[PDB]
Amino acid sequence: GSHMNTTVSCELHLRLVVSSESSLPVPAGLRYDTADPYAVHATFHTGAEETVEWVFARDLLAEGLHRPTGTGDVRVWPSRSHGQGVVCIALSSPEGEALLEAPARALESFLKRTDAAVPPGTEHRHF
Amino acid sequence: GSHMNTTVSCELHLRLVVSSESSLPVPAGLRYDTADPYAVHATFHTGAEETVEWVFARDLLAEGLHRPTGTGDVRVWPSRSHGQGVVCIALSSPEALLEAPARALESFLKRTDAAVPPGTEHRH
Amino acid sequence: GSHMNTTVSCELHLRLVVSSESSLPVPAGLRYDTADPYAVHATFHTGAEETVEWVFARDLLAEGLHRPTGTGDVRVWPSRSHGQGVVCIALSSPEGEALLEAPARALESFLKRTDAAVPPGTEHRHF
Repeated sequence: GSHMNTTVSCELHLRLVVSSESSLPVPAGLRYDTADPYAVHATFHTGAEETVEWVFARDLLAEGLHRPTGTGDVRVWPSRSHGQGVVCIALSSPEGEALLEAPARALESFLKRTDAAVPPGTEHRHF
Repeated sequence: GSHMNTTVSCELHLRLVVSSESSLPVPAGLRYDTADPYAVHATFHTGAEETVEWVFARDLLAEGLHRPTGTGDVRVWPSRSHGQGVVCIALSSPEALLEAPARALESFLKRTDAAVPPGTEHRH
Repeated sequence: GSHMNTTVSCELHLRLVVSSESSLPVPAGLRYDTADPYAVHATFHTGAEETVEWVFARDLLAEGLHRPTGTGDVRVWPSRSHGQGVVCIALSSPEGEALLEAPARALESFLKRTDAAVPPGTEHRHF
């Protein structure tokens, strides 16, 4: 008998930025697992019975609330839209390039709950 | 940051063929994961708080829409029942006969093919 | 195609024993997988969008209905509280020490369903 994992989750409503004047709604689930303490797992509901799963560095999403960050597949930066603070998530794959807007307040509140489970700087205690 | 997986799923109502006289309803989930691109995962809801999980070759379900196929644990073949096309799924472990509605099965496989065309699985 | 797994599950209501006179409700999901025939997986719903996952030896929970058992992370023993038979579950991790009360009848009824799927003594047939 042993403690395998603690999970912190939330549901966010993201916007897929199609154009300057057009966006599509993308419900997303975020999960944090204390057994994988550097990571955040994201499920993007891109269709009724379709999902796309991405893994992010928790520290990249945390930094993305305050300043532009990331190289390679993922670029993150803060901004505002429709009178809300947002985190912009630019994703590159073999398939192509997508731009998503996450509500900053909801993202930050989820990261604060992950910090209560595993304070940043203590991830190594779990490995 | 990295793309771990794309999932395509559907919910089917299958018929457990108990006998010629009587059959039972089995709600099932099918899921295709591009991280496991040769496979289809099936969850058979056999009881209120009970499931049976099977893994199939995608290509076996795809072939089963058109002709009889499989040896060992799984045999699949097309047929008709109550005026609908069905795929018959015979499963052996240490035996169950299931009927899947062909249209719904085929439309799920076509969505998996749009994500990963058969023949390209190895690119993933 | 291969028959990966058969799952037997139940939802129980456990009491987290905070104090002599104070307890908190912990909804818990128990899952038995015939592909992992020695184990019971427990999900403790400790808040709206947080869970704590534990693995137990099925045989430890089974023994815990009848007598005190376990060394290390998990200690289990039968008892009574508010006139109902309970199994006491004491859990230790680097993170936490917890005392939980499970209703004995409901726990036993779940284990009997796992025994109908994989009778104790036959776990090895699955490997």
